[PDB]
Amino acid sequence: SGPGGQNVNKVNSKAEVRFHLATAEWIAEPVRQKIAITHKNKINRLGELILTSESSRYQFR
Amino acid sequence: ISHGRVFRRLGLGPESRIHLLQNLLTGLVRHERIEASWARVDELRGYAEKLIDYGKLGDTNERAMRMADFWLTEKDLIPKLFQVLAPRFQGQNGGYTRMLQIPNRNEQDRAKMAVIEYKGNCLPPLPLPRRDSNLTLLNQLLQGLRQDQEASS
Amino acid sequence: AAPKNRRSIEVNRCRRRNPQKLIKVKNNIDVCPECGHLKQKHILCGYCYEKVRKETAEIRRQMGKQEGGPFRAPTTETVVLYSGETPSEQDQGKRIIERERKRPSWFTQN
RNA sequence: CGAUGUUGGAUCAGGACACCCAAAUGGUGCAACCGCUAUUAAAGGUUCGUUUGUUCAACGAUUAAAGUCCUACGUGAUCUGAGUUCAGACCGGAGCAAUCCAGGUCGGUUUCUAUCUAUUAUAAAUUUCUCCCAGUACGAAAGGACAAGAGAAAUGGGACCAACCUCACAAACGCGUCUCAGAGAUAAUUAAUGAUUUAAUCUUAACCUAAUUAACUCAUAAUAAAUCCAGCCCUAGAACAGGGCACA
RNA sequence: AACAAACUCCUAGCCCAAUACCGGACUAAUCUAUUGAAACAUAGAAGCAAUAAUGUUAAUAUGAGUAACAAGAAGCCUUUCUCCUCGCACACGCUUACAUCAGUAACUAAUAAUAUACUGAUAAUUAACAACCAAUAAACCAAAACAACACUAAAACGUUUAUUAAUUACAUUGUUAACCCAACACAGGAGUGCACCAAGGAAAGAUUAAAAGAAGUAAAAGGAACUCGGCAAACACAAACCCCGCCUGUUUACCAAAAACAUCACCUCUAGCAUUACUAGUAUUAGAGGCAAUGCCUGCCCAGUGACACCAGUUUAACGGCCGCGGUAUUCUGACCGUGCAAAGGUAGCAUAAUCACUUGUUCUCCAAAUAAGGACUUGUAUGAAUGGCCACACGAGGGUUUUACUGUCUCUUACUUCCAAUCAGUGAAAUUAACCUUCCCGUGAAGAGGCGGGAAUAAAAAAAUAAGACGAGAAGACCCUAUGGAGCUUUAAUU
RNA sequence: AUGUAUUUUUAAGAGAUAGUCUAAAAAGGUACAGCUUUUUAGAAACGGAUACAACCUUGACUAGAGAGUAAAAUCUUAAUACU
RNA sequence: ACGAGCUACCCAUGAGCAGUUUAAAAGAACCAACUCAUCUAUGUGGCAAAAUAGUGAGAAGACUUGUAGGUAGAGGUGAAAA
RNA sequence: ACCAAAGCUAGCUCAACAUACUAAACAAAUACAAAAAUACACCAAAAUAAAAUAAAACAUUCACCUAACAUUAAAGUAUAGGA
Ligand SMILES: Nc1nc2c(ncn2[C@@H]2O[C@H](COP(=O)(O)O)[C@@H](O)[C@H]2O)c(=O)[nH]1
Ligand SMILES: [Mg+2]
Ligand SMILES: [Mg+2]
Ligand SMILES: [Mg+2]
Ligand SMILES: [Mg+2]
Ligand SMILES: [Mg+2]
Ligand SMILES: [Mg+2]
Ligand SMILES: [Mg+2]
Ligand SMILES: [Mg+2]
Ligand SMILES: [Mg+2]
Ligand SMILES: [Mg+2]
Ligand SMILES: [Mg+2]
Ligand SMILES: [Mg+2]
Ligand SMILES: [Mg+2]
Ligand SMILES: [Mg+2]
Ligand SMILES: [Mg+2]
Ligand SMILES: [Mg+2]
Ligand SMILES: [Mg+2]
Ligand SMILES: [Mg+2]
Ligand SMILES: [Mg+2]
Ligand SMILES: [Mg+2]
Ligand SMILES: [Mg+2]
Ligand SMILES: [Mg+2]
Ligand SMILES: [Mg+2]
Ligand SMILES: [Mg+2]
Ligand SMILES: [Mg+2]
Ligand SMILES: [Mg+2]
Ligand SMILES: [Mg+2]
Ligand SMILES: [Mg+2]
Ligand SMILES: [Mg+2]
Ligand SMILES: [Mg+2]
Ligand SMILES: [Mg+2]
Ligand SMILES: [Mg+2]
Ligand SMILES: [Mg+2]
Ligand SMILES: [Mg+2]
Ligand SMILES: [Mg+2]
Ligand SMILES: [Mg+2]
Ligand SMILES: [Mg+2]
Ligand SMILES: [Mg+2]
Ligand SMILES: [Mg+2]
Ligand SMILES: [Mg+2]
Ligand SMILES: [Mg+2]
Ligand SMILES: [Mg+2]
Ligand SMILES: [Mg+2]
Ligand SMILES: [Mg+2]
Ligand SMILES: [Mg+2]
Ligand SMILES: [Mg+2]
Ligand SMILES: [Mg+2]
Ligand SMILES: [Mg+2]
Ligand SMILES: [Mg+2]
Ligand SMILES: [Mg+2]
Ligand SMILES: [Mg+2]
Ligand SMILES: [Mg+2]
Ligand SMILES: [Mg+2]
Ligand SMILES: [Mg+2]
Ligand SMILES: [Mg+2]
Ligand SMILES: [Mg+2]
Ligand SMILES: [Mg+2]
Ligand SMILES: [Mg+2]
Ligand SMILES: [Mg+2]
Ligand SMILES: [Mg+2]
Ligand SMILES: [Mg+2]
Ligand SMILES: [Mg+2]
Ligand SMILES: [Mg+2]
Ligand SMILES: [Mg+2]
Ligand SMILES: [Mg+2]
Ligand SMILES: [Mg+2]
Ligand SMILES: [Mg+2]
Ligand SMILES: [Mg+2]
Ligand SMILES: [Mg+2]
Ligand SMILES: [Mg+2]
Ligand SMILES: [Mg+2]
Ligand SMILES: [Mg+2]
Ligand SMILES: [Mg+2]
Ligand SMILES: [Mg+2]
Ligand SMILES: [Mg+2]
Ligand SMILES: [Mg+2]
Ligand SMILES: [Mg+2]
Ligand SMILES: [Mg+2]
Ligand SMILES: [Mg+2]
Ligand SMILES: [Mg+2]
Ligand SMILES: [Mg+2]
Ligand SMILES: [Mg+2]
Ligand SMILES: [Mg+2]
Ligand SMILES: [Mg+2]
Ligand SMILES: [Mg+2]
Ligand SMILES: [Mg+2]
Ligand SMILES: [Mg+2]
Ligand SMILES: [Mg+2]
Ligand SMILES: [Mg+2]
Ligand SMILES: [Mg+2]
Ligand SMILES: [Mg+2]
Ligand SMILES: [Mg+2]
Ligand SMILES: [Mg+2]
Ligand SMILES: [Mg+2]
Ligand SMILES: [Mg+2]
Ligand SMILES: [Mg+2]
Ligand SMILES: [Mg+2]
Ligand SMILES: [Mg+2]
Ligand SMILES: [Mg+2]
Ligand SMILES: [Mg+2]
Ligand SMILES: [Mg+2]
Ligand SMILES: [Mg+2]
Ligand SMILES: [Mg+2]
Ligand SMILES: [Mg+2]
Ligand SMILES: [Mg+2]
Ligand SMILES: [Mg+2]
Ligand SMILES: [Mg+2]
Ligand SMILES: [Mg+2]
Ligand SMILES: [Mg+2]
Ligand SMILES: [Mg+2]
Ligand SMILES: [Mg+2]
Ligand SMILES: [Mg+2]
Ligand SMILES: [Mg+2]
Ligand SMILES: [Mg+2]
Ligand SMILES: [Mg+2]
Ligand SMILES: [Mg+2]
Ligand SMILES: [Mg+2]
Ligand SMILES: [Mg+2]
Ligand SMILES: [Mg+2]
Ligand SMILES: [Mg+2]
Ligand SMILES: [Mg+2]
Ligand SMILES: [Mg+2]
Ligand SMILES: [Mg+2]
Ligand SMILES: [Mg+2]
Ligand SMILES: [Mg+2]
Ligand SMILES: [Mg+2]
Ligand SMILES: [Mg+2]
Ligand SMILES: [Mg+2]
Ligand SMILES: [Mg+2]
Ligand SMILES: [Mg+2]
Ligand SMILES: [Mg+2]
Ligand SMILES: [Zn+2]
Repeated sequence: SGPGGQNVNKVNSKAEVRFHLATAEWIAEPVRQKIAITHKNKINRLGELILTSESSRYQFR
Repeated sequence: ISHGRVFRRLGLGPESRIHLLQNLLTGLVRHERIEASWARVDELRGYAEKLIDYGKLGDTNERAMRMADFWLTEKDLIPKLFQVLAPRFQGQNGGYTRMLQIPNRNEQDRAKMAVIEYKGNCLPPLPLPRRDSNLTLLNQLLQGLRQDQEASS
Repeated sequence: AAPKNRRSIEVNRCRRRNPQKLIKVKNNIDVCPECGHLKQKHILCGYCYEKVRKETAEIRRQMGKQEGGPFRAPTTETVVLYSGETPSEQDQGKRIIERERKRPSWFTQN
């Protein structure tokens, strides 16, 4: 979203990273519980945590 | 889809159509023979047939009284309708009006025109299409058939 | 939408010379046995109808001259006679119109 | 760049299979139900709402399922203009200023009369839910079948007003009513017989084989009697066509 | 083997391709000097040759007989019926378009009939209504609004006295109209006095009643579930919560009516004064400005740049700015301390806001569900106090959110009329057009093919619809870049 | 040396100096491009590679209803027993 | 050089605002004439080079409007929309 | 066969000469709001030419650019020029 004209209209530049927390073995268990407690608003009912990025114009950024 | 429709669209709507038919009926009652467009005369034929039937109900009939009051815009025609047209149409059941297609109007529109006339009027007879005489070849052969059929019984 | 190219005369002729656009010949034309003029088999003769219409116009003009007002319509039957005629017993008691013209051949006493 | 009109939606959707369901199977750490993967199969479907212009996304209720894409990430000479993408104006920041913003807020003209190509209706169904099957098989019990057969519906195709409803025309219409199908054929996968390789082995070895998905064709169903057509009606129709005009 | 070229032989020759640029030989049509006189030769000259400039002018075609336009009915021929109601006159303006007779084959009415709108001839608007229609001094403060008497914004509209005002019929001018300005006999723009008809006119040229479109009416059950939004419509036409502006008002004639401007109020600065503004006024005044009624207030700073002071010094309700680094109470924090720079280090208030991004910040209420709305927490390291900060009544076609009532918005559309539409008659445009005898699939190709290649399809012409394509029509892209091309605006740009 | 006739100066000069692919030597990128930058060579057929710019055959005049040649036209396998 | 007969603002001279609630002619309230143009639908070579229909705001005032005059482009005027 | 096409004329252009240069008509009215016979006034005025262009930009400069001295040479010379 935002003003970019045809560029924003027809360029996929909004990034979203979604991943399950319970089975994420690359994060320590107490850290996983702490994230599940503090960021419960960003976690849906399937346990998948979602983060999104819209600020930068570039998809890689 | 116009299935099962008997009234054609005329004028500016239903009320305007009724008013046009009322004016045509008033003219027909006043003059005993009028001419208009073929569609207008065709639609007016039934109304003129029903007006004579209503007039045959008698003068004292309040329903026919109000019907004539509504339809005959010129009020001097209501006594005419109830004392000339109705009395002279007594033995006839439905042969009150005669409609004939006349040639197209000389104006640039070239409309399909018809003439309607109350039977038994005091006007010159129209050039009605008369059938052939029985002395024709075909009709005489048919008369021979009829004579043979009569002689066979 | 605007046309893409000019249509050639071949296309134009093929379009506007089709039998659908050509005027069809009428085969219901016949001559009137009375006056010999042309008329259609389902349409009244123009000449005879014009005669009848003019006679009706004169008759109506005379019958409206008889009535000096717009709303003065006869309450009885009406009969029209020509010069050299007298009302019969069955024609008396009705409003009468008299014409100086003689009785036409097509108009019957009755 | 002497113009290829640019997101989401409304309508209509065409196609691919790297299949969500529906169908036939293999392996299971498959006893049964839920499951996890693997093969084949695209005739048909793939919901309704709150917030956001939103594609996405979060949530509520369902469903057999709310599939991934291509189609100028379809479709503005069919539509919408909320945002983007002009001119007006604020807030925060930069610049002394004019001004600047992939930083947000309100408001902001969406033209076309179709020249050409193209096109403008034949059918021969699908899927869920209830009763038994049976608390039967399967199991230590909790749990709990498949198949076969009876029905109910829903979607879609084709039709119609006896009644209800819309209905001040005799008609049209849905919210109302009726109907919807047999044979062959196969892909994956099972076994019979049998050599190369005298054992075995379903066979890019033959012979006939049998259990077998969806498609796809065919039975079957519809039209299917040429040269009378002036006028008048029609439940037939833009015009042209088509059906009637002997009962009465 | 064979078949297969601009290659090479054979038979004759006038005996070897081409873009920009260069060279040569001829030549079409004119005028002149000499020949010639059924139209040529030698020479000298040029306004010396057009398949192409969105080329100019004139006529024509396609689109196309297509879009589009009109006259209520009958009748005894201008007499009666059905409907809607912008009519009379004057001022301004147009000039004869007005009236009578005659004609309309054609010219004007966007079509006929005929004629107030075309042609010819002849006449007309007669003043009492209106235009032109005394000066010079003096008495004169006391409003018009039924004006009794009053308010503030202090208000046009008059007589009398005295001096001269030719003096004697009948002067001159505008007097029609269906009309003016809009390219048109245009649904537009038009001042004043009267009444809402006692005066003006006709929505339909004639048929059928297809689709699609516009307008209207009605609707089972539901009652916003449609949509960005309750836009439109509706048997309702109510009550509330926020943001922004106090309020009435003004603005981008022609895409924006607002949260923009102005506004009463509050503050600054600049002026001690006379015959054209300010002003016939004099600091309680008059200009140049900022911000916006009212209520609480407007905290610090002259370090820089301006202005007074012609240097010091004063000014922020002038232009504007109002802090880092590190450790500390018992774990989060830091009341506190050390040190450094400043002109002061952001005070009060409010706060996820119209306030960069993180943001859908966290939490509560509303809903079954909410990135919506409202209330709270709050460093917002980029809030903040007259470029004003906070609340409040009334207010607003401003922008958001709810509660019912309401309904075709929608579930899911349907029926009927009018204008449309199709047929008959009359009149008759436009963008566009290289020529088309103008198919489909795949591949190819200046990288999206009706014209190529390989295959399929293929009697030829109309009429009515739908818009997928002709990278459709319209405007030498307004976005981007270039131009030693412009112009507006601002300055701490360069010459002044 | 040899096989050919070309080369250098004199006097007039304009165009062009905005370029593509193929083969080869390199660099950048991704040992990616119908990519970009340098050097050598070639081409821009009316034949062939179905269509085609650059690939191949071809010292491009005219007439013939003569002939001989050049590049060039369906490219290869689709296979695993060990009692 | 020519343009303020449209429009922006002034200057003279005139004219309009009916009804209703209100001690009120209160920059009050409802709604006419009248003046603007919020929203939508048609129209998009159209009735119209800015319209029609429905619906809206003001409607005793910072209100509309008639006639005559003035301010003219390095400018005029502007309740700033360049 | 319609639509159509072809005339040779009106007249224009460049010069020379030339009297010497605002043609004819002006009965009435004509700068009252022109074609309106007729009343105590005001009448009048001047202050450089600029730029588009060239110098490939543009600031100094840029002939001709509505002012008489003509022709043959000196001569495109001396000079003036961001020289
Ligand atoms: N510079 C240059 N340009 C050429 C040459 N040959 C042809 N051209 C250019 O190529 C274009 C035409 O292509 P061609 O007709 O030669 O195939 C033109 O722009 C022409 O100027 C040449 O030899 N040198
Ligand atoms: Mg947004
Ligand atoms: Mg923006
Ligand atoms: Mg931007
Ligand atoms: Mg992209
Ligand atoms: Mg382009
Ligand atoms: Mg083009
Ligand atoms: Mg183009
Ligand atoms: Mg296109
Ligand atoms: Mg589909
Ligand atoms: Mg598969
Ligand atoms: Mg399945
Ligand atoms: Mg499918
Ligand atoms: Mg596109
Ligand atoms: Mg894309
Ligand atoms: Mg793609
Ligand atoms: Mg698209
Ligand atoms: Mg779109
Ligand atoms: Mg459109
Ligand atoms: Mg399109
Ligand atoms: Mg918008
Ligand atoms: Mg604020
Ligand atoms: Mg912005
Ligand atoms: Mg917006
Ligand atoms: Mg608005
Ligand atoms: Mg068509
Ligand atoms: Mg259309
Ligand atoms: Mg049990
Ligand atoms: Mg079962
Ligand atoms: Mg059904
Ligand atoms: Mg064996
Ligand atoms: Mg076995
Ligand atoms: Mg069959
Ligand atoms: Mg028939
Ligand atoms: Mg050969
Ligand atoms: Mg030879
Ligand atoms: Mg040769
Ligand atoms: Mg010669
Ligand atoms: Mg020439
Ligand atoms: Mg020519
Ligand atoms: Mg040309
Ligand atoms: Mg034509
Ligand atoms: Mg057409
Ligand atoms: Mg039409
Ligand atoms: Mg009419
Ligand atoms: Mg005129
Ligand atoms: Mg005419
Ligand atoms: Mg006349
Ligand atoms: Mg008069
Ligand atoms: Mg009609
Ligand atoms: Mg009509
Ligand atoms: Mg319709
Ligand atoms: Mg409708
Ligand atoms: Mg209704
Ligand atoms: Mg309803
Ligand atoms: Mg909703
Ligand atoms: Mg929805
Ligand atoms: Mg509304
Ligand atoms: Mg409401
Ligand atoms: Mg309400
Ligand atoms: Mg808010
Ligand atoms: Mg306001
Ligand atoms: Mg107040
Ligand atoms: Mg103003
Ligand atoms: Mg305005
Ligand atoms: Mg505007
Ligand atoms: Mg407003
Ligand atoms: Mg507006
Ligand atoms: Mg303000
Ligand atoms: Mg104070
Ligand atoms: Mg304040
Ligand atoms: Mg302060
Ligand atoms: Mg200072
Ligand atoms: Mg100081
Ligand atoms: Mg607070
Ligand atoms: Mg606040
Ligand atoms: Mg608040
Ligand atoms: Mg923010
Ligand atoms: Mg919102
Ligand atoms: Mg909502
Ligand atoms: Mg919220
Ligand atoms: Mg809040
Ligand atoms: Mg700040
Ligand atoms: Mg601020
Ligand atoms: Mg300040
Ligand atoms: Mg302000
Ligand atoms: Mg408002
Ligand atoms: Mg409000
Ligand atoms: Mg207002
Ligand atoms: Mg209905
Ligand atoms: Mg016609
Ligand atoms: Mg053209
Ligand atoms: Mg063809
Ligand atoms: Mg080519
Ligand atoms: Mg091209
Ligand atoms: Mg292709
Ligand atoms: Mg082909
Ligand atoms: Mg071919
Ligand atoms: Mg084939
Ligand atoms: Mg199309
Ligand atoms: Mg083409
Ligand atoms: Mg185009
Ligand atoms: Mg261009
Ligand atoms: Mg543009
Ligand atoms: Mg630009
Ligand atoms: Mg350059
Ligand atoms: Mg320049
Ligand atoms: Mg310049
Ligand atoms: Mg300077
Ligand atoms: Mg050179
Ligand atoms: Mg160059
Ligand atoms: Mg390249
Ligand atoms: Mg080379
Ligand atoms: Mg070829
Ligand atoms: Mg060669
Ligand atoms: Mg003036
Ligand atoms: Mg004026
Ligand atoms: Mg009043
Ligand atoms: Mg008021
Ligand atoms: Mg309106
Ligand atoms: Mg309405
Ligand atoms: Mg109001
Ligand atoms: Mg009000
Ligand atoms: Mg200037
Ligand atoms: Mg100015
Ligand atoms: Mg501004
Ligand atoms: Mg601006
Ligand atoms: Mg220059
Ligand atoms: Mg140059
Ligand atoms: Mg320049
Ligand atoms: Mg000069
Ligand atoms: Mg010097
Ligand atoms: Zn006859």
